[PDB]
Amino acid sequence: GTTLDNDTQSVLLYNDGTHVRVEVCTFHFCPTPVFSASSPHLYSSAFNCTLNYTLASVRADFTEVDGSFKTIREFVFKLQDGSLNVYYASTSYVLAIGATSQLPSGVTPLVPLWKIPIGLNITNFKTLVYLRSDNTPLQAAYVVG
Amino acid sequence: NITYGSHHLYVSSRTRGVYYPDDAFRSSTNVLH
Amino acid sequence: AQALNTLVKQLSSNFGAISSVLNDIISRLDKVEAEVQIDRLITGRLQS
Amino acid sequence: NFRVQPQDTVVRFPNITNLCPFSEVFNATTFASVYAWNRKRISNCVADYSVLYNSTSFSTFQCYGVSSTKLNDLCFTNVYADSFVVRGDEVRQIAPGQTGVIADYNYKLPDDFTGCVLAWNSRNQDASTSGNFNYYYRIWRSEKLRPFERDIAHYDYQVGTQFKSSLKNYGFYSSAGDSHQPYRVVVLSFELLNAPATVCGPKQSTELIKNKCVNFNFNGLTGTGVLTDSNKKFQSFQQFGRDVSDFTDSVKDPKTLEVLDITPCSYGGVSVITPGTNASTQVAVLYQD
Amino acid sequence: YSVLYNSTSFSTFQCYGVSSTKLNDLCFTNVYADSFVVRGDEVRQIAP
Ligand SMILES: *[C@@H]1O[C@H](CO)[C@@H](O[C@@H]2O[C@H](CO)[C@@H](O[C@@H]3O[C@H](CO[C@H]4O[C@H](CO)[C@@H](O)[C@H](O[C@H]5O[C@H](CO)[C@@H](O)[C@H](O)[C@@H]5O)[C@@H]4O)[C@@H](O)[C@H](O)[C@@H]3O)[C@H](O)[C@H]2NC(C)=O)[C@H](O)[C@H]1NC(C)=O
Ligand SMILES: C=CC1=C(C)/C(=C/c2[nH]c(/C=C3N=C(/C=C4\NC(=O)C(C)=C4C=C)C(C)=C\3CCC(=O)O)c(CCC(=O)O)c2C)NC1=O
Ligand SMILES: *[C@@H]1O[C@H](CO)[C@@H](O[C@@H]2O[C@H](CO)[C@@H](O)[C@H](O)[C@H]2NC(C)=O)[C@H](O)[C@H]1NC(C)=O
Ligand SMILES: *[C@@H]1O[C@H](CO)[C@@H](O[C@@H]2O[C@H](CO)[C@@H](O)[C@H](O)[C@H]2NC(C)=O)[C@H](O)[C@H]1NC(C)=O
Ligand SMILES: *[C@@H]1O[C@H](CO)[C@@H](O[C@@H]2O[C@H](CO)[C@@H](O)[C@H](O)[C@H]2NC(C)=O)[C@H](O)[C@H]1NC(C)=O
Ligand SMILES: CCCCC/C=C/C/C=C/CCCCCCCC(=O)O
Ligand SMILES: *[C@@H]1O[C@H](CO)[C@@H](O)[C@H](O)[C@H]1NC(C)=O
Ligand SMILES: *[C@@H]1O[C@H](CO)[C@@H](O)[C@H](O)[C@H]1NC(C)=O
Ligand SMILES: *[C@@H]1O[C@H](CO)[C@@H](O)[C@H](O)[C@H]1NC(C)=O
Repeated sequence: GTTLDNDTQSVLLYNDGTHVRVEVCTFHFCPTPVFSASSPHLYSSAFNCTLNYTLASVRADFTEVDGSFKTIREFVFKLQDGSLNVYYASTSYVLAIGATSQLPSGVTPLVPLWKIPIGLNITNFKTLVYLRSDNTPLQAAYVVG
Repeated sequence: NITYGSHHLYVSSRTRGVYYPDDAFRSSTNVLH
Repeated sequence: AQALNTLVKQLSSNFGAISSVLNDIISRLDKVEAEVQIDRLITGRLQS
Repeated sequence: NFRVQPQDTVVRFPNITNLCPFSEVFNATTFASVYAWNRKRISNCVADYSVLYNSTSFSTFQCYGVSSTKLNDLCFTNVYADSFVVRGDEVRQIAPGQTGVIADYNYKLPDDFTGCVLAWNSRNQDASTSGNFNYYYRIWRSEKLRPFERDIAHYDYQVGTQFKSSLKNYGFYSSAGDSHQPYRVVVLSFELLNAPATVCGPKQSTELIKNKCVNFNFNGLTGTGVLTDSNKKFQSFQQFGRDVSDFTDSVKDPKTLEVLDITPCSYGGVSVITPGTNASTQVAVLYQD
Repeated sequence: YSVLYNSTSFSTFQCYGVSSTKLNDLCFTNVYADSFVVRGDEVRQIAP
């Protein structure tokens, strides 16, 4: 979105656990939008909502996995004529917990996944994560370029 | 709600973010885009 | 020297476009009808 | 060079059993306001459009990036239908490279727009004797809209020293003049011959003929060549393949999802050997290759 | 010309030698305004 509050429309693209849903609605967002216990704690309300459908049916659980980092999931988001184009590729990347933080070497091409007709001005974005039942963040990392 | 503090670094992108620029199949070629 | 100076002087040719200056075409027209004039200039300058 | 003429015709379209919702997008009970224009996703349907000849007629049918007469033989990728109500004199603003209140602040088309713009007079459906005030348009935005961008937020703006709403009400009266009468506008946007498609014209696709010079038609892309089985693996977002020149040398068949190589029919150097005219009429032909 | 958005609507607006979207970023030399009244079917005759 642009201001990420209830005077403008915002795009809500996320995985609820069984599906990938995109919602372009006017969200009264929480001060920190975050999943708590595989339950949405993202917005208080959403009224003027122009787009609401599921993009894909993938089974992503909310279970903590012990050990080191296993995979890297890379995304490219770009706006082209009012549509949000998503490019995606996932690669096996074994990175230790206390190791030096760096991106993998080589080239992994990202395939075009979706073209979402949001029809919005996008100047800012925020990341949605999930915590444990006691609202404690998990072991993860994300990169923005 | 959450007051756990933040942590940010500045790593380099070592040839990451390459995507297919079009939907055309190509093989055994070098293409400018 | 004459070949290089003739190459310099031939940039003033319109080549059938509304102007020989790219800046004039870009300033007057949007990117649907500036494109044809720019393409005419590109073809002419590549020919030169 | 030795030419081989095509003998058969191969048409391969994806198998679609449904007509496109022409009555849903052209005969809808309500149309959106132009500032809050509705976009409808169109997929897995046959774009016949000759079923509209019986009932409806259009004042504007400008098409961009494609000829109107070629629409029946094509397949369309990423089809959207944008519907709104605009005034009669603002219909011409629904075009690429236009300025005006609608094009700046309500609905902007791309400069490289591919698609068709449809419009028809919507009096006695959106106009009343006492006046219809259910349609709104933006009057000010502080920034011109980007193509296919929508702004439905409610905010005020400063006119002199007071603050007025940026949304202005359409006054649609019966017998108000054709320039001030309501018009329903449908904008169809798509891309052609570059990606897998699910919306196609009525073409009655035929069987696959291989190892012969045929006139093919794959998802609207016509041509002449020889179809052969290919050991190419398309990556499920690709429909056509290109060689080092921009030439379609392979295609994914839309019914059986296998890749077929496309090979030109004409090949091989040919030269003729003759003595002089008025010495002989016999010739010898050297078929290289 | 955006002050006319509140009150005035034009059934015909065609620009020659310049894109209409480029009018806000340009300066104009020797500007004249010719005004008259014709019939409805004679508006098409006001063109080169
Ligand atoms: C698209 O995304 C962007 C980002 O959110 C949104 O548009 C931009 O929003 C930003 C804020 O983040 C604006 O930035 C500020 O805007 C002001 C511009 O000042 C104009 O408006 C004032 C009040 O409306 C007015 O006083 C002022 O007048 C001045 O200029 C006049 C001539 O223009 C002159 O007559 C006057 O004397 C006076 O000098 C201006 O008209 C201002 O506070 C700051 O300077 C700053 O720029 C941007 O303006 C917005 N972008 C653009 C290109 O204008 C936008 O909402 C998003 N869209 C959606 C749907 O969310
Ligand atoms: C939110 C966006 C999102 C995207 C872009 C996405 C794409 C995506 N995720 C997949 C698998 C998957 N990807 C994930 C999980 C994720 N991968 C992610 O990109 C993210 C953010 C998660 C976690 C929420 C898992 C667990 C699977 C399923 C693997 C399987 O079923 O074998 C696949 C492969 C599907 C297949 O091979 O049939 C795609 C295309 N999944 C998503 O959830
Ligand atoms: C988008 O659509 C989904 C699916 O219809 C909505 O989720 C439903 O919300 C209602 C009301 O809270 C629940 O009773 C249903 O159980 C939900 N269904 C599913 C499948 O989760 C969702 O609320 C919509 N989003 C909006 C309006 O912002
Ligand atoms: C568009 O919808 C209207 C309203 O349903 C249709 O008008 C009806 O047409 C039928 C068939 O001619 C008549 O029997 C009804 O009396 C009409 N009115 C109503 C209120 O139902 C109209 O025909 C539709 N047009 C198309 C092309 O489907
Ligand atoms: C809306 O229309 C009004 C007139 O109906 C315009 O407001 C006037 O604008 C002039 C400058 O052109 C100012 O000097 C006046 O003070 C304004 N009038 C009042 C009563 O304040 C206005 O420009 C239009 N607004 C738009 C097009 O955004
Ligand atoms: C008093 C006229 C002064 C002319 C100055 C030089 C001309 C440059 C501006 C030309 C635009 C004139 C108004 C066009 C309004 C279009 C709005 C619409 O599409 O409805
Ligand atoms: C919109 O957000 C403001 C600021 O947080 C809040 O006071 C108001 O109640 C919200 N309104 C709605 C309808 O959500
Ligand atoms: C936006 O929401 C407001 C408040 O609910 C409503 O009055 C208005 O009509 C809505 N606008 C739309 C749906 O375009
Ligand atoms: C229809 O197309 C599908 C595409 O998956 C294909 O599997 C199927 O065989 C086709 N139907 C017929 C009758 O050929």
